[PDB]
Amino acid sequence: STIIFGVVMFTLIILALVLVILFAKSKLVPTGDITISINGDPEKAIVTQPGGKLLTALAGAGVFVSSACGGGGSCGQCRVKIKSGGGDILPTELDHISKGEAREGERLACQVAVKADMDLELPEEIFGVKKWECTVISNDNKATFIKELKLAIPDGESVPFRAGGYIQIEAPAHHVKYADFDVPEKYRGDWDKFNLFRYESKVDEPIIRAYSMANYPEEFGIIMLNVRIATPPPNNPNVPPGQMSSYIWSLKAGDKCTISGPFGEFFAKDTDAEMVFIGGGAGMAPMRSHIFDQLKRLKSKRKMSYWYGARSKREMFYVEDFDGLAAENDNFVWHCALSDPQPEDNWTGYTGFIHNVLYENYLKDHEAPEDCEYYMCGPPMMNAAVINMLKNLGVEEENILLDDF
Amino acid sequence: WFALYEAAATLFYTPGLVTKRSSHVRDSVDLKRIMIMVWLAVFPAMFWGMYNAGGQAIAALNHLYSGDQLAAIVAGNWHYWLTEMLGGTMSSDAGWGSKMLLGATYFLPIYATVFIVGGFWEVLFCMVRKHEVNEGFFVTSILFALIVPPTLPLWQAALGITFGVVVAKEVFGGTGRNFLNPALAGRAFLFFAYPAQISGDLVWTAADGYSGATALSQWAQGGAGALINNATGQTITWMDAFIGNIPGSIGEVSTLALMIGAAFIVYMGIASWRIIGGVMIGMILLSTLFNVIGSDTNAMFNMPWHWHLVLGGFAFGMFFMATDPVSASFTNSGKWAYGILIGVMCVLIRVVNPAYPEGMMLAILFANLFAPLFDHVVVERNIKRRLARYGK
Amino acid sequence: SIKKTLFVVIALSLVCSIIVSAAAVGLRDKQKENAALDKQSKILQVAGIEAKGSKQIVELFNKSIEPRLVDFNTGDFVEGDAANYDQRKAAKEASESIKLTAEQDKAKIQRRANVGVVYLVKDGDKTSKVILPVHGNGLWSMMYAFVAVETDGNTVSGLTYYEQGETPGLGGEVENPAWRAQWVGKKLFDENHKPAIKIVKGGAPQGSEHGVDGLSGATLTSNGVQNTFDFWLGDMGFGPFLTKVRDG
Amino acid sequence: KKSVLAPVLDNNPIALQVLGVCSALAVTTKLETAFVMTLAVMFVTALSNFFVSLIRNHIPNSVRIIVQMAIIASLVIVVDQILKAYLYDISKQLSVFVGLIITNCIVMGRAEAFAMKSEPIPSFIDGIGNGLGYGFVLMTVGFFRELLGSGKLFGLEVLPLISNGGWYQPNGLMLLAPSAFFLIGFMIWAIRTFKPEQVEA
Amino acid sequence: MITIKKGLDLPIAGTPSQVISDGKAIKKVALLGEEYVGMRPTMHVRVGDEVKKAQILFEDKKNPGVKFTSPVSGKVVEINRGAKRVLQSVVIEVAGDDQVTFDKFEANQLASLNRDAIKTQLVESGLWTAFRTRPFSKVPAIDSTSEAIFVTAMDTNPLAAEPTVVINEQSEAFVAGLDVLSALTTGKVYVCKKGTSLPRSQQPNVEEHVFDGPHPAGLAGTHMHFLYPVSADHVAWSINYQDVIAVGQLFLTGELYTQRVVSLAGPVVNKPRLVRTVMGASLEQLVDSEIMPGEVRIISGSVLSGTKATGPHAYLGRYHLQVSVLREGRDKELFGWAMPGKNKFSVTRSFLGHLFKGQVYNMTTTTNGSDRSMVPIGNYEKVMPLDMEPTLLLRDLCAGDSDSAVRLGALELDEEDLALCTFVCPGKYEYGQLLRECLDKIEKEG
Amino acid sequence: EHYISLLVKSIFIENMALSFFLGMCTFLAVSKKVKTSFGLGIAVIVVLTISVPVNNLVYNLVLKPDALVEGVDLSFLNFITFIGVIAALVQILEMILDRFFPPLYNALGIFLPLITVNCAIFGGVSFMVQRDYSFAESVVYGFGSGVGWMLAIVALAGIREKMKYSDVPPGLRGLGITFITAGLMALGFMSFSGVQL
Ligand SMILES: Cc1cc2nc3c(=O)[nH]c(=O)nc-3n(C[C@H](O)[C@H](O)[C@H](O)COP(=O)(O)OP(=O)(O)OC[C@H]3O[C@@H](n4cnc5c(N)ncnc54)[C@H](O)[C@@H]3O)c2cc1C
Ligand SMILES: CCCCCCCCCCCCO[C@@H]1O[C@H](CO)[C@@H](O[C@H]2O[C@H](CO)[C@@H](O)[C@H](O)[C@H]2O)[C@H](O)[C@H]1O
Ligand SMILES: Cc1cc2nc3c(=O)[nH]c(=O)nc-3n(C[C@H](O)[C@H](O)[C@H](O)CO)c2cc1C
Ligand code: FES
Ligand code: FES
Ligand SMILES: [K+]
Ligand code: NA
Repeated sequence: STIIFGVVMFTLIILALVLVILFAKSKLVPTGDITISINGDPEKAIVTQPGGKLLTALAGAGVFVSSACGGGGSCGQCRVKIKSGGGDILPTELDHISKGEAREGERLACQVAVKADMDLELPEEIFGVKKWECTVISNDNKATFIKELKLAIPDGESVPFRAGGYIQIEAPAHHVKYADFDVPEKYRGDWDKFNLFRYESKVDEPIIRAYSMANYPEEFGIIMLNVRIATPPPNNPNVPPGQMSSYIWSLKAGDKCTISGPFGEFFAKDTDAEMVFIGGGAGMAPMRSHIFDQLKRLKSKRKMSYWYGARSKREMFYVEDFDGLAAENDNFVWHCALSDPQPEDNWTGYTGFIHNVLYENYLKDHEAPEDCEYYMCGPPMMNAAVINMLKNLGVEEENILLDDF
Repeated sequence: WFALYEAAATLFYTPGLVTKRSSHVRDSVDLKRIMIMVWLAVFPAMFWGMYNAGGQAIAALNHLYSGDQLAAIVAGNWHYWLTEMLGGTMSSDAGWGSKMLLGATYFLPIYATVFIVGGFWEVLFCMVRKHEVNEGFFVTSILFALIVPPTLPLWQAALGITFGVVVAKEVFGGTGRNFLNPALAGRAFLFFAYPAQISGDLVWTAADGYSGATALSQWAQGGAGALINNATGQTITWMDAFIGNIPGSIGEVSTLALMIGAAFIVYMGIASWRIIGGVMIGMILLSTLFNVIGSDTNAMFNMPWHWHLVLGGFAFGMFFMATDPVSASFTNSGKWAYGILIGVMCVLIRVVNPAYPEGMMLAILFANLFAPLFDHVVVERNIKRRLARYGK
Repeated sequence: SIKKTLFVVIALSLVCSIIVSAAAVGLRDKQKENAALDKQSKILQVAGIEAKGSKQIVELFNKSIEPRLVDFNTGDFVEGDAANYDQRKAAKEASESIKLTAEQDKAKIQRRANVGVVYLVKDGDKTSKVILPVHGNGLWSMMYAFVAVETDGNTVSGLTYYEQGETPGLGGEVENPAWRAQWVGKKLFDENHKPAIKIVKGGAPQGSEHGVDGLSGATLTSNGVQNTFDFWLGDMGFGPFLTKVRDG
Repeated sequence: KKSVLAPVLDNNPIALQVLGVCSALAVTTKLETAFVMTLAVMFVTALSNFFVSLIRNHIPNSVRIIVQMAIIASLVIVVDQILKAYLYDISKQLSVFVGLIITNCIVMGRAEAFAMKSEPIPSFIDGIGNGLGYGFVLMTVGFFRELLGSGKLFGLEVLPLISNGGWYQPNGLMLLAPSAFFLIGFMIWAIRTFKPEQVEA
Repeated sequence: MITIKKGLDLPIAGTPSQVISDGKAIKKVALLGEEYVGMRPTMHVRVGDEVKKAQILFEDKKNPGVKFTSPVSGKVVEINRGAKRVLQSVVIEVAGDDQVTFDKFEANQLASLNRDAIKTQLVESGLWTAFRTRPFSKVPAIDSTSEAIFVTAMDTNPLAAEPTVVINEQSEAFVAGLDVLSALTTGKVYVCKKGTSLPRSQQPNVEEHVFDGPHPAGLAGTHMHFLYPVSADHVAWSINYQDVIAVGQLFLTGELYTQRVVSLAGPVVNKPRLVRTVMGASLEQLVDSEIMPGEVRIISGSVLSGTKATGPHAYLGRYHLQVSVLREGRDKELFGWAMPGKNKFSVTRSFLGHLFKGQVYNMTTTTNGSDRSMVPIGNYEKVMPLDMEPTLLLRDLCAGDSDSAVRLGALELDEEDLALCTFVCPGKYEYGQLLRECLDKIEKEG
Repeated sequence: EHYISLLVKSIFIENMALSFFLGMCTFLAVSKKVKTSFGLGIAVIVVLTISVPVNNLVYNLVLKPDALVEGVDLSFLNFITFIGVIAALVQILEMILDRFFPPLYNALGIFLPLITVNCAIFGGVSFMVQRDYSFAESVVYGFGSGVGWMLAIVALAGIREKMKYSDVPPGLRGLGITFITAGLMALGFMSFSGVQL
């Protein structure tokens, strides 16, 4: 008897609670599709139903916001200017946004949650993206762990980008075995020392990564780039191998990949001060464009310096180009130090890490290391060493630009 | 062993350090002096307290035992016959010296164990954490040893100080970094952990087998007319309590001694007269209120403010425990509110809390929790003026 | 899809409610028996009957204990469901309870039920002793105890505090067997038929007719226990009932 | 195994997370209550996760919070009936916290974070592990509070008491509110000095 | 007009004589890079170069357009740098009299000069570095402007010179400087002086405010709080009276005025007095044959807030108008913290010294203790007359809470404002550096 | 009257946070800034002041034994109704604030998702059932308990802010020291232990 009374009361109670909630939802949660103005252009204006994150809404339209960490608010590559709406800046956003930036209006599109009408002032790069499916031309290995990738524009013309930029390459799920990779006999022996071909990579889901360009703006038709193969740490074998760098290496002439337009905030200063470039590994790509940009695109007479930290002679590449540019123009001079020359290299120049060679050769006797732009690029270990040296030399952070990969 | 050695070397000799920047001249006041002035300020209360504890014990012993019965008791306790071997006498005709000596045998072991056990925790934390030993423990040890019954077991004192030093102070960084009062934190641990040894009628007098209520407990039972001392059968007048000729924890009985000690440090500015002024205002206002309301059943309602002052540990708590700069509010306006809360809370526990005869410790420990809030309220008001440019 | 949302909740609510209702209705009798057994054991313990296990406790309780309802106003037996009576609930309703005045409320109990429950212990076919539920406020919380009074109506056969919130060591000593065992042999009343139980502070004299040593350093709880007896043995408590016991 | 033991010391609901502390400060006075509370929390969390995961796909977001509350509340009530019918004395000792298992943050946290987006089987294992770790905190605190507070373990006299002609004087603070905080506070210190990875910056 | 009650007038022995006399001939001058907050030098000269009385020595990268000119004309004999190649000083050896010249105007026309013409002339001559923005104690940006310029015509620092004595000799220049400031300022000019009469400007913009009380009354930070409260968006400028005299001389004669009057005082100064010197004058030569034997510390500026004059830094500061020489108190005493302080000075009354009113103390550089955690015994509230909660603010600085420190008024404070709080701290903290570290964090993140 | 005694009982003598260990998770979580803790405290008062009286009506009208039908007691459907009613009211209050009271929604509506089915609310409701409280008594107890809880969280937040200058040993930093701080707070709050007001 009481069982029936309890069941009906239970069903009545739950129905009473949901009904007031559902009735409250209709009369308190206006579902009016939120309309966000993008750059103030009515055509760019996007109308979307309430809910989700600003990153998803923007991606739906023709505006694409560069994002690496995704919907986590961890990288900060999706910074947007929210003129109005969105509420106060979340505490998690402030970890990657300075207070001054918050005053201007910088916000992370992924982190911010869309709940009301907002005003946006997105830049041209986000406003418009040059998503193209370029065709792979050449994939020869420049060094032991570095490959030069040449891309053919599918739509003609050339990608609009500034020196030191990068392109966000998108790839789908794929399985690539390192044995599929093709390497020159010179670099094959070094690979055969440990026989890295045994590795196999299986990308279960599509991934998106960034790669700095290696072509100066005046170059039209072929988009030079340098790619470093991603491999498990030598001391931590229990790690899946490279997923994106492995996939790009597997490709050869005739393959196709998407660039999703250019991006990057790496550039030189339109001043008369001296430039001092220093690169390592994949970092030589942006540096090469910068040297070429300042030699013919701008024909700058400003003093130029290049120092490359290398482990062995086989690692070095593009040397002939550096020799020609240094020889053709005296304003630019290049040097390279070897941390461990091969016995057959017979190197008779600088030996050791650049962090101490550079100071003992150039910065020690220079009249103003601070009054010189520095463009650091290389493995994190070198960055920590050089930054400590540069800091011990008295160079402001604003005076030094670093692009870690 | 660098930390302890440096403290000993710096203790004997002032450091030869010189200013490195900013103000090249520094005020002569240092933490080492501030602690010693406070430590010396409680000496009059400590010395009288030893005399009082022995004097009360001797009267009770004579009043209870006599003849061969008394002699057997004396030989049965190490406190008594030790006093005899040093020239004291347990007879009623004992002079001030014997009374002071007997109290010393009851106080010094409590002070010694508290200092040794408390010191070990202080040095252990500083040694392990690579800090320099602070001198704030010197004040902490003595004050804890002066807010405990004379008959407190030594092992209880070691546990009490360990809680007061470790849990309340060291885990917060040490001297100047905690929010609670360490000495009262230790006593509150004893209060709730082993109430039988820090409450009742068998702890406040060092006479074996003697059961005698204190002035505060007696007042609650039967009001002013219930104030009688069973050791001598003489009525306890206000002068007796103010001077400190009453049973109770050593160091708190004498309000006159604490007033002399508290007056010196208040004059030197070490102890805030605002906190003391706040406590008095709180105690007077609430005690006077209870007088007006009256209570035909609760005798405590009719206790005047001046009786609240000289009874229990109110004087000791107001002077040498509520003035702890670290646990008090850091603003002058907040200090008044912090002091008033202590005075109000102490009277409330005394009157409307039958469980606890006295509440000065719980009043201070309760006030230490809200000291930041009185600071926060004052600060926010100041911030509001700043945003308005102070009406300029 | 509101139709789907209504379906999932309805089906989920029914199955969950059905299981809950079956468990609630199905196990209700068991829970009541468990609650009853807790008091039945204590009544046996004060009665001095050794029982262990639910089967023995219930069997012994039925055979040896005869609960009855007593009216405090007249101290006379009344007819009712003694086994299924809740005095605490009655004291909270004005229908079966009265509001004590300040003078009468010696034990500091807000209300006193008009009819109380007592448990007669019959060794054979005749009562040997009576157990009275006496409760009063202590220092922290209400203290409830069972007092065993012999057929004479004066001697107390035993005592047990089956519910008391007090500080262990000081006020919780009421649970101590030695202190409880001290009450055996004491006489509740005097020749004048007036309450005589006194809790002597610091220890009652040895061999005292009505002297029980008070709890050490716990005068507040000892005072509460004294008030509980001083009241329940008075006019408004079991006084009139106890007088009837003395003569039968 | 790794998932089962992960929330014991690596992702403890009370050491790392701040879920389930209401009961740890109350039902830890004795081991009998703490152990029985642990089983109730383990059983409820595991059962609630299994059912939420089973119906996770069809759960309506509009009433997902009420849906998970009902299943959790229903399971708690059934356990409550079992506790009252059997172990009635323990139910009295647990008092109202038996009914508060519905609000115990462990049940909602795992029923939402994991159960809603996991298969029924792994969700059930996760619930048991979360309760098992929460039990480790409960029993460790309960072991110290009961041993040093009463000289007993599971009601068995381990340290003879002076009241029973023994030698050990019970610590009255161990039976009060502050003792639970200090024991858990020092527990975290001990956990995090062996596992510095959890230290907060 | 305004009276300050809380504060600590240090009765350090060896006060000046308030008499202006010729100082020792100076053959070495320097510019101290560290003296300027947030200044990254862009060197415009090298060792061995020949500079003139106003030739630029270096620029500020983070304050473009601000030129630091050479105080005197000579040869750059060294560029002392330090850790991180931080520019400790740029030393010039005086030899010659060549000097740059600028436009000169009659005193009557100064008030009517265009604001931009005033700014460029000050920037060109390098006198623009005299100004300091209170919120961060940085030289004002060239394009920036402020509605309140505070002229500190009072010197309450211990052993400090009397501004009235100095100004009375340069009455015309001071009035001329005020007129230029009146035109430069967007709002008003506050001439914060004492009760003593000073030359007055007829311009309605200039206003005279009288401050009375202990030392804190004489600081520009104290004046700004009482007159023009400063915040993130309310910026005020500070300039000492001597610099104002230079401004007047600059616009009257068209030549940079570098002569200054500084009080060479201290316990070990045989004949303390005011001495005419030059900006950046080498203190080693200035105090030559004027100090008692023994190990002493030469300090540029007040002992409360000054710079140690050793090695590269042994030159008068840009904003320092006083030289204090103190004994080195490295001696260790037995139970020195327990003795009665007959000769010990303290804000608290725990020493016998306070009983003997009117005493003068031969203070040394000893810290009088070791570094300990702050134990607030009310000392801070006794020396801070501003409407702030000093104890809570100092706790925020110690903890590094920039956000809370700003809310409590850290922006309105300069390192000098906390000199007394450093002086009276039982824990022996250096709140000057803590505030500077906090202010830098606010600027960088801002 | 009797109501004023009840209000003081629910705040000081009986504190939900420290004396009952209710809502500790949200009491040891948002106890980092005074303002945010202040916001939760006022929000908990609103939820309690509306949950306790509403739950009192339902219990005395539906779940009370021998209330709807003689001989049948629906007490076994106690937790479902209390937890269900609490969840509904908190959500309803949040949505109306976000629609009609923008400024309050940020001040209060932000924390309601945290108070949803919180131990403080359920415990305060459950203790009402364990006693016999009239509608007037229930509302005062609901408001009183919430204020008492707000007092503990704000006091803890103030102490945690004062601890900005503390040097907590690593491992005790964050949660570990907060437990010890909460324990010390409980020790002080035990001053009102034996007060029958
Ligand atoms: C602006 C910008 C420019 C860049 N330019 C270049 C460039 O020119 N060239 C270049 O090579 N890179 C560049 N990068 C870095 C690039 O994003 C990738 O790090 C790189 O291309 C390798 O891709 P990956 O995803 O395989 O690396 P990851 O896999 O993310 O690298 C992680 C490391 O662990 C291994 N690993 C693989 N899978 C896993 C896993 N699941 N868990 C743990 N470890 C794993 C990898 O082998 C690698 O050693 C740039 C990045 C940025 C932001
Ligand atoms: C037992 C006796 C002691 C306890 C009783 C006394 C408690 C006193 C503390 C009350 C709580 C603190 O109250 C504090 O009030 C200040 C005003 O100064 C408020 O100050 C703040 O208010 C609003 C938010 O409401 C903010 O936007 C504003 O910037 C600021 O002024 C704090 O937000 C609040 O936290
Ligand atoms: C006036 C004054 C009173 C003090 N009172 C106490 C006290 O009651 N208990 C204590 O442990 N320390 C006391 N100290 C020492 C110290 O300040 C205290 O332990 C702080 O809590 C340490 O942070 C006192 C110090 C001073 C100057
Ligand atoms: S995508 Fe990384 S911060 Fe938004
Ligand atoms: S279990 Fe988290 S609030 Fe109670
Ligand atoms: K009392
Ligand atoms: Na006294």
